[PDB]
Formats: sequence, structure tokens, C-alpha cells
Amino acid sequence: ENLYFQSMEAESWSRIIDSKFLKQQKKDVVKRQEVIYELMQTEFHHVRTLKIMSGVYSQGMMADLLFEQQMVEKLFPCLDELISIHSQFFQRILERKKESLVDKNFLIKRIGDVLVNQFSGENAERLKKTYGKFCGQHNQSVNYFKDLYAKDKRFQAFVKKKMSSSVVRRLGIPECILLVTQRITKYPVLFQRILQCTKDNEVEQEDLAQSLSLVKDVIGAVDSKVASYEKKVR
Repeated sequence: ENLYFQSMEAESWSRIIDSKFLKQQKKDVVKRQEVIYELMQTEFHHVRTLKIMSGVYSQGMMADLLFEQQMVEKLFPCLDELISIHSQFFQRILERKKESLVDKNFLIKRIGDVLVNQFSGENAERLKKTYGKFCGQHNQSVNYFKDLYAKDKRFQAFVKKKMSSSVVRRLGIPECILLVTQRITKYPVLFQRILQCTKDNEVEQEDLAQSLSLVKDVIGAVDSKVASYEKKVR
């Protein structure tokens, strides 16, 4: 789905965190809705970061500097895939908000099934391969970027032009790569905060516990892949 539409759905969600409707629910509900918000908002930022990497930097290198498709895969491996995964994950979350209206005021009573789906079966396998690759090529790409900046004056001009743009916050390529690398390790924390906020709901508590166990398996797999890559690079 479209990024502006995604941002409007996010901005809409956040209006309800500030609302009097929410602030006048029970403390445990306010806290639970506040943590589920955090998961959504940070997933939106992740998707935004990825699409800036792709639409601004990656597309710009090919269009302006005549980089090949392969030189860009060196800097940003599996970027198209990541964008697909996280936009879709982000959609599922919004789709859940849309069916959680009350009596425009909503209250997410159930998000565990969405998380379990995302981190099991072939979705989990896609994340493992995707991040294992991105997180493995991680340090080579940052060095490759820094190598290019110091050497190629045309890339140097390109980067300064981009950082000045209103589109990129002041997101440098190194920062982008670093943010994307971290992301997968954020989920256990966000998921576990939702779980400990969830009271008197058995289905949800079970699914959240499951998703938390599941995302740790993915992280493990990614860490094995990264370790092996680095050993091979030497």
C-alpha cells in the first residue's frame, strides 16, 4: 500500500492516544493500547526508512550516477523484499484497527494472531533469509559507502545534495543501514510489553507468548547467518 495513505492511517491512530476517550479508560487498558500504538508507529518509521533508502538513495544512484542493479544490491541487499514484508505486516496491523471500532474510537483487544502469523511458517523463513543477508552484508556496505564518499567526487556531490533534501530527514546511508539492522531486535521488547499489559484474556496471552518465542528463533537464525558470513569474509 501507499506510503502517504500509510502515514495518514498512522497519524489517525496517534490522534486517539492523545484523546479523552482513551485517557478515560482503565489504567491497564490505556497502557496496553499505548504499547500497541508504539509497535505500529515504529513499524511505520521502519517502512518509511526502507522506502527512503529505495526511492531516494537507491533509485538515485541508478538514475543519476549510473550504478548497476548489482552495485545497489551490494549497498542495500534484499531491500525490495524488506519493503514488501514490512508494508504487508504494517497493513495487517491497520486491518486489525479497522475491525476494532467501539459502539472515531477504537480499542485493539486482539493483536497476537497478527504477530504469530508474521513470525511463523514461510513468513518467518523469509525474514531469516532477508535479514541474515542484510545484517551480514551490513558492515561491508557502510564501509563501501564511506569508501565511495572519500574517493568518488560525483558520489560525494550526490550524497550532499540528498542529505539537504526535505525528503530525507538528515538520514545518511550509514544511519539507514544501522536502523534497518537493529529493527528485528526491537520486536521482542515491544511484544513482551504488550504481553505484560494483557490481563484476563487467555487466547491473546497465549499468542503473545508464542510470538515472543517465535521472534527469538528468527533472531537466533539471523545471528548464525551473520556469524558465518563474517567468518567467510575472513
